[PDB]
Amino acid sequence: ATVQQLEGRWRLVDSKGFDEYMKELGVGIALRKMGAMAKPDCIITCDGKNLTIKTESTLKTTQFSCTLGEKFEETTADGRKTQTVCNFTDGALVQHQEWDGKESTITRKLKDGKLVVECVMNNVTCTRIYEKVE
Ligand SMILES: O=C(O)c1c(N2CCCCC2)nc2ccc(Cl)cc2c1-c1ccccc1
Ligand SMILES: O=C(O)c1c(N2CCCCC2)nc2ccc(Cl)cc2c1-c1ccccc1
Repeated sequence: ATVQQLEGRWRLVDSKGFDEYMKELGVGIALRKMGAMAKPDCIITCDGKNLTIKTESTLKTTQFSCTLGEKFEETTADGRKTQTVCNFTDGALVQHQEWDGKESTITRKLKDGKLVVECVMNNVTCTRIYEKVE
């Protein structure tokens, strides 16, 4: 497994736990209603240790870029400014966000040709499945 195997455009086809995860994050209702109903594409690109992840939908588009293994300031969809690190480890992209004494982990992996995105904060979990599209 390589980080390059995660590259491309992926379309959300299933989500579980996402509203609960946003509630744990303390996201307000206007942002939570957008996320319950947006069906974004995720575009992952990686040039060596450079990674970009863009999330696109008519409702909301976000994008960050980083160097694998380096701490950086990520502005999240809900407007947090986190210290984030992304690494490709044990066949998954692992993203750890820290802010205000809090932490959340986001993983992205290839399973059965699908992109499986999992999030957690304080044992509140979500799983989002995306299918590879042109
Ligand atoms: O899908 C997301 O990127 C994603 C997200 N992710 C889920 C994927 C894993 C990392 C956290 N976390 C969020 C937290 C708060 C809010 Cl308001 C939106 C998101 C979105 C998001 C959803 C729809 C359109 C654009 C962005
Ligand atoms: O109708 C809503 O539930 C509702 C809503 N409010 C907030 C609370 C009470 C009722 C309406 N607030 C929102 C805020 C942001 C966005 Cl993107 C959508 C909504 C919708 C909504 C609109 C269309 C389809 C489904 C839901």
